[PDB]
Amino acid sequence: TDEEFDARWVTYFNKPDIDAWELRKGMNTLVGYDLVPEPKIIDAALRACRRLNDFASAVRILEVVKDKAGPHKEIYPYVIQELRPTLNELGISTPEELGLDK
Amino acid sequence: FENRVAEKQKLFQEDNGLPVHLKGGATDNILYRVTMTLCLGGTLYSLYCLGWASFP
Amino acid sequence: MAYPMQLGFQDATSPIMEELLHFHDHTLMIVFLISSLVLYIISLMLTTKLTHTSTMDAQEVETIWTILPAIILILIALPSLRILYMMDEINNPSLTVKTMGHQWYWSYEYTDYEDLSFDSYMIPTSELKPGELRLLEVDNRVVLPMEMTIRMLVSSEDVLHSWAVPSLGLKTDAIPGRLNQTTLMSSRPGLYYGQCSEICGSNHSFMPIVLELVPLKYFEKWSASML
Amino acid sequence: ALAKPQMRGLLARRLRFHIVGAFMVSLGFATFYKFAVAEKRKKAYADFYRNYDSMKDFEEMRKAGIFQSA
Amino acid sequence: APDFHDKYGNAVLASGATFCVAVWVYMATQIGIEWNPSPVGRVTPKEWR
Amino acid sequence: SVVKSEDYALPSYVDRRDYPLPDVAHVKNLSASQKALKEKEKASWSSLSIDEKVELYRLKFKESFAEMNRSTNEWKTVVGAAMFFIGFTALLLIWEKHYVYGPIPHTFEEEWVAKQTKRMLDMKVAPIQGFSAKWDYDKNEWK
Amino acid sequence: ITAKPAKTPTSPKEQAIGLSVTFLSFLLPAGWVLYHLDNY
Amino acid sequence: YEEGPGKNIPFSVENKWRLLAMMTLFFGSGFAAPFFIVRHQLLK
Amino acid sequence: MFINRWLFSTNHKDIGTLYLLFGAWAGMVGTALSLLIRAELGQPGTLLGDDQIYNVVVTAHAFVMIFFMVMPIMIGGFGNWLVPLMIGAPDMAFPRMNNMSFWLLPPSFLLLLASSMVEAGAGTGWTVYPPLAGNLAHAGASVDLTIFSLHLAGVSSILGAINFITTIINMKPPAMSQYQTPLFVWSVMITAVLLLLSLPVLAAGITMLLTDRNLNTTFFDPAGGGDPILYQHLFWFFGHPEVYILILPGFGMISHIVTYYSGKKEPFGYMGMVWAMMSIGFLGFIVWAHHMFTVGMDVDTRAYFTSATMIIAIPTGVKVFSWLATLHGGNIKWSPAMMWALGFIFLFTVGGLTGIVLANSSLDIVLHDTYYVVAHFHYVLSMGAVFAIMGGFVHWFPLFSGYTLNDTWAKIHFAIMFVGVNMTFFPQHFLGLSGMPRRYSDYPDAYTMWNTISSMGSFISLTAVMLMVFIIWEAFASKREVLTVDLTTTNLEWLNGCPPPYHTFEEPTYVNL
Amino acid sequence: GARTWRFLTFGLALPSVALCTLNSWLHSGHRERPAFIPYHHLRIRTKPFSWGDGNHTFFHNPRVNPLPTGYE
Amino acid sequence: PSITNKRIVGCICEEDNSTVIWFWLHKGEAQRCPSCGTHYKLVP
Ligand code: HEA
Ligand code: HEA
Ligand SMILES: CCCCC/C=C/C/C=C/C/C=C/C/C=C\CCCC(=O)O[C@H](COC(=O)CCCCCCCCCCCCCCCCC)COP(=O)(O)OCCN
Ligand SMILES: CCCCCC/C=C\CCCCCCCCCC(=O)O[C@H](COC(=O)CCCCCCCCCCCCCCC)COP(=O)(O)OC[C@@H](O)CO
Ligand SMILES: CCCCCCCCCCO[C@@H]1O[C@H](CO)[C@@H](O[C@H]2O[C@H](CO)[C@@H](O)[C@H](O)[C@H]2O)[C@H](O)[C@H]1O
Ligand SMILES: CCCCCCCCCCO[C@@H]1O[C@H](CO)[C@@H](O[C@H]2O[C@H](CO)[C@@H](O)[C@H](O)[C@H]2O)[C@H](O)[C@H]1O
Ligand SMILES: CCCCCCCCCCO[C@@H]1O[C@H](CO)[C@@H](O[C@H]2O[C@H](CO)[C@@H](O)[C@H](O)[C@H]2O)[C@H](O)[C@H]1O
Ligand SMILES: C[C@H](CCC(=O)O)[C@H]1CC[C@H]2[C@@H]3[C@H](O)C[C@@H]4C[C@H](O)CC[C@]4(C)[C@H]3C[C@H](O)[C@]12C
Ligand SMILES: C[C@H](CCC(=O)O)[C@H]1CC[C@H]2[C@@H]3[C@H](O)C[C@@H]4C[C@H](O)CC[C@]4(C)[C@H]3C[C@H](O)[C@]12C
Ligand code: CUA
Ligand SMILES: [Cu+2]
Ligand SMILES: [Mg+2]
Ligand code: NA
Ligand SMILES: [Zn+2]
Repeated sequence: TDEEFDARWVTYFNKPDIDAWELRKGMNTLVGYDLVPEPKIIDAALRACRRLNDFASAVRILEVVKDKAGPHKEIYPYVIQELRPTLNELGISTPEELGLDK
Repeated sequence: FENRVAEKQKLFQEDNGLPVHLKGGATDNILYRVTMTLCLGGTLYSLYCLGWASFP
Repeated sequence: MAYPMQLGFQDATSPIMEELLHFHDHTLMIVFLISSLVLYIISLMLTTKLTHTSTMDAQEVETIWTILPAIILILIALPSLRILYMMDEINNPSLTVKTMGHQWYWSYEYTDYEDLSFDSYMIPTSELKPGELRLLEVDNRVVLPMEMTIRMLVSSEDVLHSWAVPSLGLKTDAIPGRLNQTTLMSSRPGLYYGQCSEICGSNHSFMPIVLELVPLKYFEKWSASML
Repeated sequence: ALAKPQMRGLLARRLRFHIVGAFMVSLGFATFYKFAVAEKRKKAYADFYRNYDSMKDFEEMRKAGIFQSA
Repeated sequence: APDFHDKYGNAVLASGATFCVAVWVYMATQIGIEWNPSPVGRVTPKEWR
Repeated sequence: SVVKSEDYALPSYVDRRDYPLPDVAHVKNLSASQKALKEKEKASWSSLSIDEKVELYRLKFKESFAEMNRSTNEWKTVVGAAMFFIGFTALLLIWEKHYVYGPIPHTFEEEWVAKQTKRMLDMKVAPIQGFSAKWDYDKNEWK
Repeated sequence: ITAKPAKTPTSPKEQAIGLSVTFLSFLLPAGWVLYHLDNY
Repeated sequence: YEEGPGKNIPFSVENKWRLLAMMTLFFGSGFAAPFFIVRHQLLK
Repeated sequence: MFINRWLFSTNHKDIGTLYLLFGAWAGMVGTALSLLIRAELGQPGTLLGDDQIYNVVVTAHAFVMIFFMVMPIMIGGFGNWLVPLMIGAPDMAFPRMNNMSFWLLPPSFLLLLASSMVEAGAGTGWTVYPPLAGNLAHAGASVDLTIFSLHLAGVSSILGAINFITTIINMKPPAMSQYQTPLFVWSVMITAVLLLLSLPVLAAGITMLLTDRNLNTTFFDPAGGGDPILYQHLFWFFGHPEVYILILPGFGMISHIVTYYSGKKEPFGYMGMVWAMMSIGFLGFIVWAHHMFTVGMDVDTRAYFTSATMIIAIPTGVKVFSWLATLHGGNIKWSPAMMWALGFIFLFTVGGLTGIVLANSSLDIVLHDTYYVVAHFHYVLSMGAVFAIMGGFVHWFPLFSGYTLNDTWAKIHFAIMFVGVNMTFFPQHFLGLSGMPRRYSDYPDAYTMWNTISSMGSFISLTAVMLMVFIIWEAFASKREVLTVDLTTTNLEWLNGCPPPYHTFEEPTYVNL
Repeated sequence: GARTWRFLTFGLALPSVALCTLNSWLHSGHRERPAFIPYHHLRIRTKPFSWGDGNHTFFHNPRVNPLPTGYE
Repeated sequence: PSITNKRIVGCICEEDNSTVIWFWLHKGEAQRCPSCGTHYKLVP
């Protein structure tokens, strides 16, 4: 089920001592699925980036959410909306805020 | 007859850089030259024969 | 004969050729539909930025991919084989004619009653009469009775040839030492053309076939006059 | 605030919609081709032969001078 | 930095199209090629016998 | 970041939208200020400037998604050049017609075709659909 | 795929020469034969 | 034996103009051959 | 050093290189022959001479395209380069016998060009049917030189088939089952089995023709109790498998190219693709008499050959749909190789479908020995086998050479070739339905428009062939050296670099169970 | 291996059976029974059968198996 | 095992996978199959 898939992915990224290899393996595997990851999965991946002192991977994760939405332009702005509390707490700038959408 | 395979093993494993078709000694070079001369000469003769047969 | 810019079959002169036209229409619809569906699916696969690159399960979809084509082949085979067996059916011909292929002309033999035989050669381009067709006219046409079942027997006295008349649905190989049989029945009078249909040397392009389909009484008087 | 859009199975949903669309068009083409090609041909041959007079056709060809035998 | 396509693409597309049409129209209509179109709607039949 | 032929067996960098986190950083060697920037990244990201964030992105990655996915004018060059070469082909066909082909047979003369057309109508060539079917025998004209 | 820049770049002029020479190597000998068919 | 780009081939790519000549002769001879065979058959 | 390396090779890569050079030269010969055909037919009348010179050209065109261009490139070239690399093998099982498979082809080609130079050539068709091919209607050396050409090409491919089957069965990593080998490797093993079984039957038949011509045998001569139709059975017993031999390695390359440029780790339905290729290979042995529907065989025989032939559409359909399912969800890279492969899927499907039309004996009465057959086989050969060769060539050129092509030029090349082959062959359907025979130097006036258009198409294809030579020159002229190749985790042939060292897998791969 | 033999079972053997089943079910229609002729080499009776009336074969089909005296 | 400082590994991640995952294993810290994460260590 959807909730069980999402829960497995939250748990994957929430592992306190997740390493760089595991972060990459996770995101590179997740983007193979026919879905845009739920905000709760992205939140857990962005907090993994924080534990791994990797600002750049956090920005790249936001880019790949936009990319997985394809022509469905409503999905990315929705996900960013849901992540705003996490982005503010962690000081993650969006690709748009960094000019990396040009 | 007596088993002289060990003496042929020593000859063919000698560290002399020769390819296997020449590693038996000077006789291999001779038979190689006879073979390749007949092949190349024969091929040139086959081309002459085509030239001849190509006209009435 | 064919006409300029022709796309399809020559108009049917015999019932079996009529049957082949309707069978081709049915098959061509299927060819059009499958070609179209493949091109459309290619264009569908290639027009989205959405992705799914993880392993995909094959077995459910492979049922559709094999059953639907199997059904389509059966829907071709059924009418295909009905026509195959219809051409083979026993018919009782009224007349037997032989043709012998030669380099590079046809001879015809009508030997049911009298010894009638003649050679049939292409009219050279420089000897065509005004209105006559380049590479298709012969000096001596194969005169035959219209609306009658005719047995044609085909052989060769040299290399392979093949005796073809597209508008009657006919093509029978001309093999030395072999007597091949076909049946011919024209629904109409007229002139029906074909061309040698097995590579047979220097003048393979230049040994055509002309049938002249006329009432029985005309065929009888022509036959008598050709002895 | 923006509504939660559908985020899952968007490729599968596009595929399903368009294969169904292709099936429907396939049935539209088959009906069209039945009417513009297959049936047109059955009716052309049936109309030609319904009152066809082969002897009158022959007489026309004969009078035009086309035959060796007549 | 603009690449070859940015700089020359418009001219290659416009020139290529113009050239292709011009030379095929000339080849098709001006040098005596016999296309042998259908006589239907085109030729007035004439007595042959 | 200079990539060397002799490096083919080592993990390499890629910009692919389906492989967002590649196996190595775009930039491996750090200057003094780039070392201080990676130390600052261990503290709150709120304390990084926009420029410092862009600099951290560009050490990790070569192109952004927007850059790697951009459209190009290449289609103009491809279609234009194809039409040029197809145009060139017509020059070969003009040359062939002028210097290789002799006259076509006399059966294509206008008067021959007019007579042959009547003879085809007199023999009722393709009278059901193909040819004579398009002739009006009552009015003596094409339908 | 990624690749190095050309070790020996082929300029547009150099490409026009290569393309010209390539085409002529196909077209001149065949053209000579076909032009002379009548004589054959 | 020499290894690497331009060395695993029986022809030299050291000079692009010598290569153009060699390629011209190679593909050109293949394309020409049938025209010269037809000429040969026509001249008997 | 040069002689030891290029005349005395025992190296799978160098031998693959020799095959690709040989095949490229052969393709220029076959192209010239195709243009002479279309020059003769491009206006009504006679350009060259009568049907003899014309059919010498047609016959040579077919032999060169099949035996000297497609088979050497697909099997000798791509097979030798890629098969060992894709299974982590250090070379072929019989690296010295491999070199003799290659060196038999120049002599084979020399005998074919000798056939065309002596007497009046072999104007027989590539089928070489008696009695036209016999010692009365083709007196003199031409047909014997053609038979001997076929014998040497036959031996080349039989020894090559023994080499590929042995290598693919015996030289994989010990943990790798046959169901862990890439589809291209399967496509070559199955092709090799077809060659092993079919070519000896051709050898027997053309040997009988040789003895009828020179030793007063009468296998095919009714005066001695022989039968011309026996030759046809023996030829086509080989000839139908031969067309599956021509396309199978193309199927394998298409699977790799579609997978690669879809950004996938694997083709859709691997075991289905293996099943489909084995099914096509098997069914390809039990259908040959669909080449003989007009010779006078019994109705039930015609019914069997119709049905058995149509069955091939089922496994072939699984492959077409599996290629589409591989594209599905891909990160599509619009490389020149992908364009060739997408053209392949569509145009191969169209030619396969006109083959299903021909499989119907009743309809084949009217289509046999017409341009409808010519249209069918050029869709599957000149737009199928050739598109797979061009896709494979542009995809793997950087592996083989260590240099990149100009992708813009390669896309131009694709566009020109696509227009030319369709303009050439699409109108031949109309010529076939309307009754234009095969092996004609000239046609009734009604067929002029479609013959004119077809010939114009052939000239566009010539322009594409000339541009291809320029494009290869430009790559070697510019020397852009390969750096990184994506997806090496599922494309082992790239993992030793570009080009790979002379010796690869001296230390074999580690694969555990 | 078992994998190979399963592949042959489902990929070749059962497809063959399915095609022969289709072939057979297309020619399953009842054929026209032939005129009865009381041939002395057929319908042999040297001893009555040990069942029924002694004159019917074990899998006697009235439609296609005539008795010595003809069709029932 | 290796006689050099790198060797190609093929990983059949799950029994009967048709897809083999190929990568260079280098002398030093254990590396992971990029598909299944299985650890491999070179012992030169
Ligand atoms: C690569 C070469 C190649 C290939 C692969 C084929 C494949 C096929 N060929 Fe062809 N053929 C030739 C090359 C080839 N052919 C040559 C050279 C000749 C002439 C020989 C000579 O006389 O010189 C010829 C001649 C030839 C004839 C003899 C015609 C005659 O001379 O009168 C026939 C008869 O059945 C035939 C049929 C087929 C069929 C049914 C296939 C099948 O394998 C096609 C199967 C593919 C598909 C059907 C398309 C994909 C399938 C789907 C999308 C699924 C759905 C489809 C359906 C439901 C129908 N071909
Ligand atoms: C592979 C097989 C193949 C290929 C590709 C072709 C390609 C072409 N063929 Fe032909 N052809 C046949 C096999 C082939 N043919 C056969 C078997 C016959 C029957 C013979 C008989 O009746 O006995 C035939 C017959 C035939 C006829 C009928 C003749 C007649 O009945 O009188 C015609 C008519 O136009 C024709 C034309 C062409 C044309 C214009 C091309 C063009 O499309 C060709 C264009 C050029 C290419 C496609 C390039 C080829 C080169 C390469 C791919 C080299 C690549 C280099 C590298 C990879 C480095 N061919
Ligand atoms: C469906 C698949 C096959 C089924 C097999 C058989 C089923 C029933 C019988 C079982 C035993 C079979 C063994 C062979 C013996 C003889 C006859 C069997 C073949 C059979 O069943 O034949 C039937 C006749 O059976 C008859 O007479 C009567 C048969 C019954 C009496 C048989 C008595 C003879 C026993 C001999 C035993 C000898 C053992 C040898 C031992 C050797 C040791 C050294 C045929 O039917 P029918 O109406 O004539 O024609 C059909 C017309 N519609
Ligand atoms: C009209 C006249 C036309 C006739 C044309 C004749 C053509 C060519 C002339 C042939 C010259 C033959 C010379 C000897 C060839 C020996 C090949 C051989 O014996 O090949 C072996 C492999 O084939 C094997 O075993 C098993 C296979 C052995 C095959 C032996 C040679 C057969 C040649 C004729 C075959 C025709 C097929 C007949 C059926 C139609 C060895 O492989 P290598 O790679 O060498 O070594 C590998 C090393 O590990 C060995 O230590
Ligand atoms: C390593 C190098 C390879 C060796 C190449 C050898 C080439 C030299 C061979 C000699 O040439 C011969 O010439 C004879 C002419 O005297 C021919 O006789 C034959 O042809 C004669 C010509 O009249 C006829 O009398 C007879 O058929 C017959 O004697 C014969 O065909 C041919 O062999
Ligand atoms: C009759 C047969 C004729 C064949 C005609 C061939 C047409 C030639 C196409 C070349 O044009 C380019 O094609 C690229 C791909 O090759 C496009 O990539 C762009 O669009 C793609 C989106 O589909 C993306 O994958 C790329 O990232 C992106 O840069 C690019 O913009 C476009 O100008
Ligand atoms: C199917 C492949 C071929 C397609 C068509 C090829 C296109 C032709 C390319 C040019 O070929 C040349 O044409 C010249 C004429 O334009 C010929 O010169 C001939 O004509 C000239 C002008 O009349 C004279 O000056 C020359 O002496 C005389 O050889 C010349 O020999 C020939 O090489
Ligand atoms: C004496 C000799 C010993 C061989 C040896 O051990 O070296 C023997 C062993 C077997 C003998 C051979 C076999 O007995 C078979 C053959 C028998 C004939 O009577 C003589 C030749 C013949 C071919 C023998 C020749 C020779 O005498 C051989 C070879
Ligand atoms: C059993 C075998 C291998 C499975 C495996 O071990 O992985 C598989 C591979 C391809 C399969 C076949 C193909 O998918 C084509 C057919 C698909 C139909 O849905 C069933 C029969 C059908 C003929 C399949 C039977 C069987 O499932 C096959 C033959
Ligand atoms: Cu007689 Cu062809
Ligand atoms: Cu076949
Ligand atoms: Mg035939
Ligand atoms: Na001509
Ligand atoms: Zn793994």
